[PDB]
Amino acid sequence: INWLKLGKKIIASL
Repeated sequence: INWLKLGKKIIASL
C-alpha cells in the first residue's frame, strides 16, 4: 500500500 506520507516519497521521486 501507500499512505499520504509514503506517497510524498513517490511524488518526490521525480
